[PDB]
Amino acid sequence: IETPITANFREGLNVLQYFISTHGARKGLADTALKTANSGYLTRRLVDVAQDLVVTEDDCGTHEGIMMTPVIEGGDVKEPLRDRVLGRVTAEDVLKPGTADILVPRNTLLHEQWCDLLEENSVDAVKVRSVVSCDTDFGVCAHCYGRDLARGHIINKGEAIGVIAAQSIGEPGTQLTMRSSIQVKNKGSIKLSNVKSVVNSSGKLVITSRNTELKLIDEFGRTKESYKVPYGAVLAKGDGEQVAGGETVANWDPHTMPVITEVSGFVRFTDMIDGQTITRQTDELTGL
Amino acid sequence: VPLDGGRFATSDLNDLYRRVINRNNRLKRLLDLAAPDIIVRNEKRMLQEAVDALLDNGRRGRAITGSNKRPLKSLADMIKGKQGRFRQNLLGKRVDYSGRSVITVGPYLRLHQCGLPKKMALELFKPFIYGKLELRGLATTIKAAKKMVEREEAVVWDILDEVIREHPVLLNRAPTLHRLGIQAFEPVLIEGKAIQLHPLVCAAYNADFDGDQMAVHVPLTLEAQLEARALMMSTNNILSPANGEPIIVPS
Amino acid sequence: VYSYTEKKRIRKDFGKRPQVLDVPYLLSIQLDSFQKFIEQDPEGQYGLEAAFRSVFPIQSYSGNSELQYVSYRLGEPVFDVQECQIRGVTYSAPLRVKLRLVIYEREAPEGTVKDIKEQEVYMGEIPLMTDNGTFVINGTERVIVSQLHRSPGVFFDSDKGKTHSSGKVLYNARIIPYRGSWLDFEFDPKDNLFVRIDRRRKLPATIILRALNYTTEQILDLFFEKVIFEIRDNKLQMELVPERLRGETASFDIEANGKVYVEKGRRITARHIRQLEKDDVKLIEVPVEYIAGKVVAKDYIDESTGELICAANMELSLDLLAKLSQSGHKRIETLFTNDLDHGPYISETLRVDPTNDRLSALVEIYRMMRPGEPPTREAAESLFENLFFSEDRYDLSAVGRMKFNRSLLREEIEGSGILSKDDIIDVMKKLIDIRNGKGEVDDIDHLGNRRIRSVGEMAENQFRVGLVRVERAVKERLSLGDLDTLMPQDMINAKPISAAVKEFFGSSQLSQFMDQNNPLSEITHKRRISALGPGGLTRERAGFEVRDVHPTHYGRVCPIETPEGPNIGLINSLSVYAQTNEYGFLETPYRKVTDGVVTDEIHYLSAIEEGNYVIAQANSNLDEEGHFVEDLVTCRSKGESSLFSRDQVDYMDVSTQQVVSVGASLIPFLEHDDANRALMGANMQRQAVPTLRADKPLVGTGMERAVAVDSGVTAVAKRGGVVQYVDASRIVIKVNEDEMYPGEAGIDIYNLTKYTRSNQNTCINQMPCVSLGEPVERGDVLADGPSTDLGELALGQNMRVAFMPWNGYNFEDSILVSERVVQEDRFTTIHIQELACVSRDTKLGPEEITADIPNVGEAALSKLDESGIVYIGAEVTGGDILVGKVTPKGETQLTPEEKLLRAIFGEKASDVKDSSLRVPNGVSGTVIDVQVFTRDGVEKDKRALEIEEMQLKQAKKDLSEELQILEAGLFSRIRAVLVAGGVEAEKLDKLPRDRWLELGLTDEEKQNQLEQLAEQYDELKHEFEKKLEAKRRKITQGDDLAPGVLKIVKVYLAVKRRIQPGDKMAGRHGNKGVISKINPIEDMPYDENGTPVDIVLNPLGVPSRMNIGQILETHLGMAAKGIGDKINAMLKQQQEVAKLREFIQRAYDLGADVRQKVDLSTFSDEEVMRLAENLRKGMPIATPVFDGAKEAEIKELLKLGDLPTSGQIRLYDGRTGEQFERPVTVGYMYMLKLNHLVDDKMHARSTGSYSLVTQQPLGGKAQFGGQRFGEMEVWALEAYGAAYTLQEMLTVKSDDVNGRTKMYKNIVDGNHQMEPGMPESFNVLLKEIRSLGINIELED
Amino acid sequence: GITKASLATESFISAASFQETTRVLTEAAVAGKRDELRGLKENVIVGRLIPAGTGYAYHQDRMRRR
DNA sequence: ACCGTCATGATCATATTATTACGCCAGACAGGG
DNA sequence: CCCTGTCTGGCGTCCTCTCACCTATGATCATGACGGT
RNA sequence: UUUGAUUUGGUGAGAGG
Ligand SMILES: [Zn+2]
Repeated sequence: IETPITANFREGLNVLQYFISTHGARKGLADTALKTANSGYLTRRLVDVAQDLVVTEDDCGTHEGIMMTPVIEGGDVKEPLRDRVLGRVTAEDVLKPGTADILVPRNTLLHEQWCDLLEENSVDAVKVRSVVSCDTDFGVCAHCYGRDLARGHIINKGEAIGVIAAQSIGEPGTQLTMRSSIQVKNKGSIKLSNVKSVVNSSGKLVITSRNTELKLIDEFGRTKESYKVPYGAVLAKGDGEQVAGGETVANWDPHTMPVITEVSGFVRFTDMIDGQTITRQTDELTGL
Repeated sequence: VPLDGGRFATSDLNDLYRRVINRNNRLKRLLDLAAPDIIVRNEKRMLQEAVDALLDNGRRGRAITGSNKRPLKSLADMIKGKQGRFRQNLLGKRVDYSGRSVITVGPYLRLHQCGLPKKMALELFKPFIYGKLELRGLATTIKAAKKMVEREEAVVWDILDEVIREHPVLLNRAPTLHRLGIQAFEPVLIEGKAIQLHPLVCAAYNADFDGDQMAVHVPLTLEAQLEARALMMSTNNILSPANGEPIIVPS
Repeated sequence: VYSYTEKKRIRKDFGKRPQVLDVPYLLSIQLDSFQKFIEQDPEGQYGLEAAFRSVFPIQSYSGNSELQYVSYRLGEPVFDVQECQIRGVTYSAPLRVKLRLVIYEREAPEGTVKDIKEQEVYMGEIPLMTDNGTFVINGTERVIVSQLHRSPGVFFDSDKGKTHSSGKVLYNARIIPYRGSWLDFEFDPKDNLFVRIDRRRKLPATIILRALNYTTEQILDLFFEKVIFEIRDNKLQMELVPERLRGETASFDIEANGKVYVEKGRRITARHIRQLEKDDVKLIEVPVEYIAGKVVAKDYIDESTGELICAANMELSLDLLAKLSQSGHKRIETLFTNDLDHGPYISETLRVDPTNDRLSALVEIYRMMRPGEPPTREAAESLFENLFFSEDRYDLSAVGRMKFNRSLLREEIEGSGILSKDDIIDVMKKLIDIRNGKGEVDDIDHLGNRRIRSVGEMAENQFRVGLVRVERAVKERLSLGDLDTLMPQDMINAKPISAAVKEFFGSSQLSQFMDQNNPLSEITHKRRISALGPGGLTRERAGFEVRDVHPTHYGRVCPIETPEGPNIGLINSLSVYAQTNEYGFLETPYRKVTDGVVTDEIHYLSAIEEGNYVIAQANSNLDEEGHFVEDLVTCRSKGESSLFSRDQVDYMDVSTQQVVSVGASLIPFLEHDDANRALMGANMQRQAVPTLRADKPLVGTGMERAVAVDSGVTAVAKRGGVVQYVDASRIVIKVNEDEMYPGEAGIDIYNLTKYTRSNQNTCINQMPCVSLGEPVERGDVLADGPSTDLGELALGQNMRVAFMPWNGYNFEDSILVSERVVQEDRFTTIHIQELACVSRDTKLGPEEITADIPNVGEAALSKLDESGIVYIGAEVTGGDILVGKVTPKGETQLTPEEKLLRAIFGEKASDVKDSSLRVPNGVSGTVIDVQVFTRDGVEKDKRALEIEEMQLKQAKKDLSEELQILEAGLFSRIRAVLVAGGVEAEKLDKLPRDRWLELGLTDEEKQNQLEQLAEQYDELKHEFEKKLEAKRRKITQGDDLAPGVLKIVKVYLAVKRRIQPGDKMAGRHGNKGVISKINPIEDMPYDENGTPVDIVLNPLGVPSRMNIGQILETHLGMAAKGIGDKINAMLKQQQEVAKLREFIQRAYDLGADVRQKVDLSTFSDEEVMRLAENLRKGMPIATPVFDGAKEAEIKELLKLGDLPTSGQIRLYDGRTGEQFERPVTVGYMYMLKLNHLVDDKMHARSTGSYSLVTQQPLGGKAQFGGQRFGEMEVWALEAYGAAYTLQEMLTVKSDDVNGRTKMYKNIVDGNHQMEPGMPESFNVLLKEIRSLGINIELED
Repeated sequence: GITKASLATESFISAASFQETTRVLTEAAVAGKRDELRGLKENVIVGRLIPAGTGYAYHQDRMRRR
């Protein structure tokens, strides 16, 4: 509503302002009193899909597990690696970021002391054991689950993890709601992934691949920023380069899909006939 | 069973079975009498629809009804639904040795103990008090003990403080969402009629004190007392199982 | 000037806006609707006359008989309200109807009937309404609640977005009749037009246009324009109006008059349209490709062959043009089917149609209604004339015809109740216009489309359904009997009518049990706009938008008073000034702001008349004439608030209290509370309980007197005058002579209602509040009710509160209360429980109520009399015997000698077992009232004869005192008349007083008046004789009762529940709380005067739960008590009235331009002392809702008392005796006790009874039951490793019967051990699955 | 998806305590299905020790002694 | 005052029709390019 | 024959507390009150 | 060849958390 409620509660609200306030608050009470049914039915579906899964071994005997990286949406690094790899047992032994060192062994639980020795060495990402990669028939082994979470140690042989997991996902169901180009922020080094590129005539490295990931790696080794750069964008920078904080490093036009080339030469109209294939629309306000 | 009065409040299945038997008797009599084809086709069709209405009512076209327009409840409707046997009597049951009252604060408590009223304590612990009274030798038969606690003499409160002492109880707030909503305490007896609940523990139950109610349950057997002390005690739940964050945070 | 009870305690009033329309009578919806229902109403409608003239005359199955209608009449009820609530009857009135039977002859139904008969007939019993606005159905006072439903008429909704998953919106046009078959026109993604009738199968829409006897040529004449092609010598020229060409790209070069107008490849501009219409171009030239797809309108036939050239609604090709060109046709009529302007929806619809004439359309409609049966032309005509076009089965109301004409832009709002052809064609025209892009759709939640039914209209509809069942019965009987020998009471029977109206008032979804524990709760349950019930939506299905406040609830439906939980916004409460329109919509007052001046005339606007005009906000500043003092003023135009100029306004609101309801206008400082906390405050103010001595609100809104007087708990004076006799039972008013009838001499007697049971087990008392010899005015309180005081409304009590954290005992929301509160007996509420005991009739004989009872001794029977019933006054405990009743013996041991009765003793030797029916415990009390009802024929025992003699004696004394008191008033009238005209000063009292008529006086008005008083006196004599005989008949007779019951004993226990840790108290802003510790007096924080504070709240609930109004209420309450303490100081020192007059005048002026303006110079030195006697416990202050007391006025009133300006006193501690740092806030808050007590929720069970079908414990508290260890608790014990706890929690403690008896033996012997077994309810699951064709087992 | 996955289980009491019981009981009946219990809700239905918590030693013992 | 006639209450099988106004979301089915 | 609207079924939160309200009938032996002799 | 105290069902409406 274009006219706000300029009066607080210490000054008096008049009539219209309180009525607009009642719009805004009746919507919230209706949302909670109807949201609670979906939250409870979500907890029911979750504890009946889980329902069976019991910690029933001590090691499945595998070497597979998901690759825990810190998550980065495009702003500053949102959830650090110490939040994701706290108390989860590594899959293979993490190499120290210098060269080929056995920093941690390959079946160690990562409690707070190990995670601090991970944060000192600025470890990139940890290949850690996940429950979906567990090889145990009819249950989850004790290492592929992780830390007990309300006990400091590993999960005991027996403790029902499906039900506590289903409750822990569905329990915050009440608090949840129901109803141009790239500008860098920090100052570091450039790295490109999924890139197949070419240098244009002016010098800005344009990209012949749609799915290119533009990472900003710091001077230490960890990945601090990530972005998605489209097919055919004007990169102000290049691979492995050092930039300044706030300098624009990418540019494109999303309303005009570029059909840029790899080589040079002359242009011919192959199967382009005016009258059937293409049409003649001379511009009104420009003339070109 | 009859309700309070002189008539029998009959179940719906008796209507269903009585109709199937009425129709089956009619069909046997018509096959005795050699009625023509269309009569016994309607008779067997009414029996088919009667059996199909008995088993799963309303899966066929519009369900039959006795009183008044509401359809009557069949066997499959004794199984299925929110109020069948699974979701209403086998997964969740009503429970003896249990109680319920309004909560209040009582901040003098240590966080392994909760306040529990004397009237609820003498009602929930009637068999332990009976066993204690029969051990001392104050009475003889069970009747005498039930008269003693029906009168509430001066000697059963010492018996009650000697059955409480190291015996945990399960406090439970009514919308239990995660496992920290059932926690086991040790009772401390309360002159009053309200459960005194230690304040830090409230942030686990999502329990404010604006009119809330909680249920108490008594672990009867010995393995259940040990599970209440060793797994479900309130000192043992100081970290939320969803993460690593402490749940006994000062509110 | 002020009324005499307004000179008792005149409430201080802040407030700035001078009112112009006072609060109306708050119960006008119920009373006005039911007065509209039952009243002798001529000119047909509304009322019962509408039903009796729409279902009658019943004419027979061609037997030439007819049962027509004359009139109706309701006799008096046999039972008044008090006897009806005591005994348990309906409060009904018999409905006598005068019906007439006429019987026509042969060969002339337009001929003379041979015989008529007109007579009185009995049908049904409709329950009357009491003066409070409530019904008494079976001794329990019930309220029928107004329903909010959809307005009958057309409704053009748009199924937006969701269908077909391609964004193409649909448009449907639901015609909503008031009674009959629905009708939904709609579209489909192929842009065809589909009708449907009552959500049945779907047909193309034009099949009903053929059913109204339209040929296809006429249909295309209606729904399209025409395009004319003239074959004139060159390329089949065209008549062209260029308005159709607005933006169309032509296929050639349009030239005319030898001039190129339009080029090929371009579109026709608007200026080219101007050129062609300025030069008046008519005939243009088309190519052969232009009429390649033009759709012909009507049929062309060739004159030579007699065949069809081209059918109607067909595109034209080359060969069709070649055929019609050589047949002699020069004019070609086609249609204009554009992309944006006019789609060919009718044309595609007629191309999907298989039907061709009227008969096939009627056959297809008869086949979609009743599937699979042979149609016949007579049956199809009869069905389609009885769907929409008959007075019987289809009826829009006047509301329906108004909406149907208004939403189609008609002029006359009057029409027939049935549809016609023009109506359906206008629906299809408006639907096609909405699809074309002009015009708008209609929203649902807009209150111009939500009608309000009430008690009268719903009772009329249920009575009409009863009448159509009885017209089925009368049509059955009338032409299947011998005539003339019967009368019209042998035909019509009263069973379906009484069954229908008794089922509606008895158990409906809207005839609900009155929440009666408070005058506020009565007067806000009667004003309720429920959306649920029959014809409306349901809670567990819908929805989102209907639970939201629309912009047109402003001043009709309250935005902040609604129950939170599963139905928010469906159980809306109607606002204060909101009336109901003539049709049923909502309307609200406004003030007609003529061009400069706010004129003080009120003017009621509906919900759609409000939108067109522009309404000024309620609190806009104006300078003594009406001229708006600003030049930008905040207004709202069309559902949207904005800022408008000074003199473009058309209406102003009346008073600033009109957005809210009466539940949430007793909240002081409402504009400072966030809306959630105001909602919770209004709902808990409804949930209060009446205390023992209700005090007053120190900080009210002035709305208390409307809620108290305009409800029915106080004893309002009817005619003013002088009080003659006050008593705790009765009050006698002597009526003043300038208010008094000439005859029926008249002094009124108010019989108050002493201690009796309410519905919520409170104690509805009435206390007399007037002195003796005191004048009272017409319209004035005499007896305060429950939670009233001097005619005000005192729900809870006002106590000294401090906001400080005090050692944790008020942690989340808790409240900490001194023992000074419980010592003063000030929350000690009084509850009354009714305990019934019936004497049924079983086998081996009837029961015994006598006190010769087995298995009991002296200690039980000392509290009973010699006939079983407990005394009146015996203070009992929990588990004594109230009524002794013996029969329980069952069949412990089958009688050896079959039925050996006459052998040992008289009847039997106590069967085999005996146990006098002894009751439970948990509650104390004092037996205040015992009722004994006896089914007639049964021997009355000695106590039933004692109650009969008692009530005979009471009614005898009461009617004799009626005669004596009215005779005393009559003799006082005779003395008042004989002051002049033959006065005898000494001779008047020498003779006996009954002869004051034959004294010396001529034929004047005085001897005429003495003759009229002799007529009145002899009428009172014979009336007293016949009424005492009838009252002896009513006491002496039996009562009709249940099948097979001897006598019913009802006993009223009267518990007095005080306060304890665990009760729920709350203020009036949402500050809830369980009281957590009842401290001693010494521990309370006191101040540097000495007084302890009573209640210590918690400050931390204020910044999060944003209810900042309670702190302003606290400061203004402290100001009020400061003025009260200064009055108490100036009066305790025995000071003369001059200083009291000075100080009271200074405390009543004190403000800005306000409304009160009192002066004590016209109170005359005796009322000022009594006004100060009423002000010494504090000075009441009114603070209206949105025009309240600002901060500076509270500061100036805290400066009048010698209190600190900031409101905060420094407070010492009680324990340490040393000062709290940073001085704390004290004041008075008006706090309410709620009836969620703690000795009604607390429950405990070791081992009780067990259910029958599944061997699990019972549920509830009255049934001694156990708490449900539900499913999520089972999940929470699976989530730990607790395995034995869950095994005994669902096998031993709950279900397995041998397991739990082994458990009970093992617990009383000290061996904690369980033998598990199986749940018996799992065996019930096996029997229910096995009772199907399924074979479930248990292997191994 | 979770409701299609909990109704497609090799234990028909687990898939019958949850949503529609008609479909699951006819599928299990005409298949002749058998419920080797082996989970939490089968043992909450049938009234014995949970095979997760303290009862995991009891179910180790019973699974060893077959 | 006894005998006969009208009236009125027990027990007992007989077996189903004249409203509409949720919102997705899978899952199965006749239609047609 | 592979997309496709269209129709039919199947979900929709736990725990607790208070109150009221509960099918019609169509046919007959035998008891029960009323009037004549 | 003689020992026993035992059982209060659906439907719909409303409130608390
Ligand atoms: Zn594993």
